This record gives sequence, structure tokens and C-alpha cells, in this order.
Amino acid sequence: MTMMDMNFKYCHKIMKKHSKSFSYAFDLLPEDQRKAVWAIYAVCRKIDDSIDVYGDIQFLNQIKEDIQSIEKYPYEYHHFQSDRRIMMALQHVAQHKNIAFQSFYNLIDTVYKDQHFTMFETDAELFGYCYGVAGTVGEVLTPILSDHETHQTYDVARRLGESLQLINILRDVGEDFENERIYFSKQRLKQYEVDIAEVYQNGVNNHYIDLWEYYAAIAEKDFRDVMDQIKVFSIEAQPIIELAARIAIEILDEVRQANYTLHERVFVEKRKKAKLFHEINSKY
Repeated sequence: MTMMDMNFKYCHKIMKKHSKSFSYAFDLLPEDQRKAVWAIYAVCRKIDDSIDVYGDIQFLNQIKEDIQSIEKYPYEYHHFQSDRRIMMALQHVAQHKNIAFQSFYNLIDTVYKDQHFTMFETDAELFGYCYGVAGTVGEVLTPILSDHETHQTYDVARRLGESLQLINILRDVGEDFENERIYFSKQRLKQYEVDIAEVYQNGVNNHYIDLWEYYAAIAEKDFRDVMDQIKVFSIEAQPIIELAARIAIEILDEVRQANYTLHERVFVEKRKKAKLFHEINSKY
């Protein structure tokens, strides 16, 4: 085990902890690809968690500066300010692959704006947030997951990231509410006569189910569109992407089976992910 191996192993730990749903899929990639996913994912996660973990924006500012250092001087040694293990790994990836640095900057800008967990007025704002926190991740991952640097490959990856984020939202309504977060837009809440606090107290009702299903239908359509374009990804990444999309749909079915509960964290069993992969990988 080298120092660089340890940096990547730490990035892996961050992804395994914070994407319990999807880590399993990305870990099926070939070694060099999954390691790059770990590093990029870990940077993004450290950005997203930073204001809550530290209680201020210092670490966030440091991370931005470290990323800027890598962008400007990818081959120079930096004394990183934020988390040296994740930045050394990101720099290693950047020395081998084209990184969309502006996507990291867009993510950082979004996390800063979202720091009070302010409610979104319209779905357009909700989906703008989904771009900022997850579409950006898909953009940065694009050269790792594909050999095509075409606009539609970035577009499919961006949509995949945003759709995975909408699944996270749909899975985590109760847990998010406990943490002072509601992602559904004010406009849609009003249209469907839903108050999340009220639902948290008094249980699911048909209006809440209709609202949740409105967003689930969006996610499912966007996943179908991603799958229609699965061949934009490298042959090695295709079954992994298909598996992440299948796990996503399975999460929606788990939520439905649990009667859309706000009081449990539903999830797909590791053993079930293996079954889903067996079905998928047998096509490849």
C-alpha cells in the first residue's frame, strides 16, 4: 500500500458511507475508473457536508482554493489547505483525465447558496439545485465513464446525476424533514395541499402520495431517457450505469412498499443489488 493508495482508500470510505444506495454499483467498475469515481465523489461530498460539519464556510473556501491550485498547476506540489488526502487523489486524477473544473465551482456556489436549507419556490429552482449538487457531479465524472467528449455524453451524465439526486430526495423525505430540509417546491406543495410537517406528524395521506408520485414519475421518465442513451458510456461503464438506474427504480418501489413512510430509511439490500446486477450483467 502506497501513500497514494491510502488517499484513494479514504476517498472510497467517504463514498461508501454517503452513497449507501449507489456505491455498490460504481465499485463494480475497473480499478482505475472506480478510483477516479471515489476521488471525485469524495471531493463533492466533502464540499456538500462542509458547512454542516464545521458550522462555517472556512473549509469550503479552502477546498475551492485547493481545486483552483490543481486547475492552474496540476503538476506542481501543493500544500493543500482543506483535506490533503482527497486533494492529492483529485490531483492524481486530474494529471490523467480532463476535469470539468467549472462544475466543481458550480457545486461550491450551490452549496453556499443552499446553506440555510431554504425552501424552493418552484420546481425550476428545485431542479436548478439538483443540477448544482448532482448534475455537476455527473459532468465531472463524464470522462471517467465515457470515452466520448461530446455534448450528449455530458448531457446524459448530468441527467443521470440529477435523477439520482431526485431519488435521494424521494427516499429521504422524513430524514430530511427531521434535519430541517424540505426539497419539494412550495408551488407543488400548495397545488397538492401538502404540508410536510403535518404529514410527518399525522402520517401519509392520498394528497402526499400523489405529490410524491408526481416527482417519482419525473425520475422514472428521466431514467428511461438515460437508459435509451446508455451507449454513450464506455462498454465497461454501461452495466454499472444500468445497475445504478435499476437500483434507483428499486428504491422507489421500496418506498412504495413501505407506504411512503416518513419514519424509516428504506433501502435496497446488498443481496438484492447483486440479484439486479446478475440480471443486467447477463446481457453484456
